[PDB]
Amino acid sequence: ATLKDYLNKRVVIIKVDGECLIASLNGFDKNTNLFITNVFNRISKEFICKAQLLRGSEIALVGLI
Amino acid sequence: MLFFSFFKTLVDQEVVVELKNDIEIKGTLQSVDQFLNLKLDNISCTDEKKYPHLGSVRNIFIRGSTVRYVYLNKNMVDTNLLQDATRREVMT
Amino acid sequence: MLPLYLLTNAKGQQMQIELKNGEIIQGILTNVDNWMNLTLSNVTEYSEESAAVKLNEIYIRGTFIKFIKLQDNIIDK
Amino acid sequence: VTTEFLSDIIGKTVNVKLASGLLYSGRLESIDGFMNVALSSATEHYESNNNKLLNKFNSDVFLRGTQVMYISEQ
Amino acid sequence: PEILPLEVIDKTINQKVLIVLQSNREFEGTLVGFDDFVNVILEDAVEWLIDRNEKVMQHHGRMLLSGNNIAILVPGG
Amino acid sequence: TPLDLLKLNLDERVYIKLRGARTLVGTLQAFDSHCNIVLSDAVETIYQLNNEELSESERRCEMVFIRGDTVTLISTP
Amino acid sequence: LQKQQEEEELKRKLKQEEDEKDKRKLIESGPNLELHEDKFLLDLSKFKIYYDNNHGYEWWDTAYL
Amino acid sequence: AILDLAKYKDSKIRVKLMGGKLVIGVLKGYDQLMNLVLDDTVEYMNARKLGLTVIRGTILVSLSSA
Repeated sequence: ATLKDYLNKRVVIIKVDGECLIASLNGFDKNTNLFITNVFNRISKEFICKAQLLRGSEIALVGLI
Repeated sequence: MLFFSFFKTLVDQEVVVELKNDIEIKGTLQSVDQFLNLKLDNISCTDEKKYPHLGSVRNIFIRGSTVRYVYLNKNMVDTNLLQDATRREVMT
Repeated sequence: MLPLYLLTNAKGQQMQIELKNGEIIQGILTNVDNWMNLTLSNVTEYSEESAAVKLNEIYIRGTFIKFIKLQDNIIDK
Repeated sequence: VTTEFLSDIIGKTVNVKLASGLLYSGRLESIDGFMNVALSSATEHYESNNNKLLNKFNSDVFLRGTQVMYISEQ
Repeated sequence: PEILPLEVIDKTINQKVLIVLQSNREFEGTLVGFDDFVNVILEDAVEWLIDRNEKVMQHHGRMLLSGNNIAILVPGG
Repeated sequence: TPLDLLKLNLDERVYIKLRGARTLVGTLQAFDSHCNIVLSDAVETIYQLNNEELSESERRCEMVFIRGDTVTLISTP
Repeated sequence: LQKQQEEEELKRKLKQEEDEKDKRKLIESGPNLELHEDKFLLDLSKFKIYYDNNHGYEWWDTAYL
Repeated sequence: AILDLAKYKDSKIRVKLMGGKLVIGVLKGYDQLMNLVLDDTVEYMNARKLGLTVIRGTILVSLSSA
C-alpha cells in the first residue's frame, strides 16, 4: 500500500474531524505526513494555502480525483 | 505481522470499511500495508447518510489508524486457518 | 520531496503552525528534528485563528501539529 | 520494581481502573509488560465499588493494557 | 551541576507525592517505587477528581499507576 | 500471558467492549497483540443518547475485522 | 536534502534511460533478441570439435575408414 | 537535541501540556526526554500553586519563556 500513484495529482482529503480538503499532493512520508500545494476547503471552496504541510495523525482518507 | 497476512489474501475482494468518524465505504481491496492501510478501487456508497463528500473519486487511500471495522464475507476466509495461525502467533 | 526535507530547508523562513488545540503560531523557523519538533524565533501565538502573545522563542512538539502553512516562496527557496 | 509488584500481587484481589472511569474488581490471573490484565470473578462499577454494580462476569476478563489507568490491591 | 528529573523523583521515594494526570483526576499517596517509564507505585492512595472536588476513593495497600497518563509529579504532596 | 488465555477461547463465543458504548458478540476467529480481532457471526450493539433519551442500535455481520485500538475489554457473554 | 535524494534517484533512472537508447543504437549497429537473431551466429568451437571428432568427413562415413 | 534547555536554567518558562494544562515555573532541571523540574510552579487550568514539580516530557506540547 502506497501513495505513490497519487503524486502530483489532485486529491480529496478527509481529515479525522470530518473536515474536507482539495489539493495537489507533492510529497509524503511513511507516517502519512503530506506536502500539499494549492489547498482548498472542499465544502467551503475557500482557498487555504499555496503550500502546506499536513500531519498524518490528521488524515483519515486520501482520494484520487 | 499476522493481520497483514490476513489482509493480503483479501485482495480483489469487495469489502466494506467503517472509519471511526462514521464514514462507511464499499470497495475492491487493491492494496494493504504493514500499518493495515488500505487502498480501495471502484468506490461506492453503502449508506446514504454516513457516506462523505466524494463523487468522481473512485480510488482511495485509507489510513489504518482511522478504521474501526472491516466487514467481510464468511466465504472470503478460512476460519481454521485463522485460528491455527492465531494459536501459532507469539505475544511477548 | 519529503515533508521533513522540505521543513529542514525552510529554516529561516516564516511559517504558520496550527496545533491540535486550535492555537496558531506565527514565527520564523530556527530548527527541526526527525520527529518534526520545531523551534521558532520571532513568535506570535494566538488562542485561535479568529485573531495575541508575542514570544521570543517557542518549542513545539511535532505530535501536536495539525498542519503548517508554508510561505508561497517555498518551492524555489 | 514495578515488575516485582506485578508478580507480588498475582492471585490477589485487585481493582483495575480504565481511562473511561470504569473499574473492575477481580482476582489477578495474569499480567503482561504492556499492562494487559487478566481477572477472574470480576465485577464492573463506575468510579467506585460502592456505586451500582453494572456487571458480574462469571467468566475470565481480559482488560486491554493501553486502557488501564491503575491496578490496585485491597 | 545538572538537576535530573528522575533524581528528583528518586529523592521523593518514601515521601508523600501528589500525582496529577492529564485529566482532572489526582492521586495522593506515599511514593513506594517508580520505573524508567514513570509508572508509579503508590501506598494508600487518595484518588481525587478536580473542579468542589469529590474524593473518589481511599486505596489501601499498593497501587500501580500507569505513567502513560501522568502529567505532573509533586513531591511531598 | 493474558494474551495466551485469549487463545483459550478461540472458536468460542466472546463479548467485547469498545470505545463509545459499543458492544460486540461474536465467535473468536483471530487476534493479535494489538488486540486486533476477527469475529464471525457477530452482532454489534450501539448505545446512543439523543434527545436526552437512550436507544440501542444493532448491526449484524457474518465476518468482521476490528481495529484493536478501540478495544477496551474481552470476556464471554 | 530530500530534493537532492530525489534528484539522485532521477539521475540514476535517466542514466539508465540514455543507456537504453545507446543499447538500441548498439543493437542497430551490430543481434536483436526478439527476432531470435542469436541463432544466426556461428560457433567455431562446436564445429571444430565436431569436425575433429569426425576424423574429417562428417559422422556418416566414418565407418568406412 | 534542537532546543538547548541550559540557557533556560533559572529562568521562568511557560509549558503547555496535553489535555489543555498550562504551567509556568522556574526551570531547575531537564533531561533528553524533555522531562522538566520546575520551581514556584503555578498550574493554570484559573490559578493553582504547586511547588517543586516534575513535568513529564511525553505529554509536553509547547515551551516558551516568561
